[PDB]
Amino acid sequence: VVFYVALTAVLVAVALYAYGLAFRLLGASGPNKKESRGRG
Repeated sequence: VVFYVALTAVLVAVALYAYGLAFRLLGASGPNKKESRGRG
């Protein structure tokens, strides 16, 4: 573990936006209004 310091900075915490469509479980304070897609 590194307490995600690189992910939060050089990847701008993008895991939040991924969870906000790959999981979208809760929405009181975060992204929850999209779902997964594909072409194959």
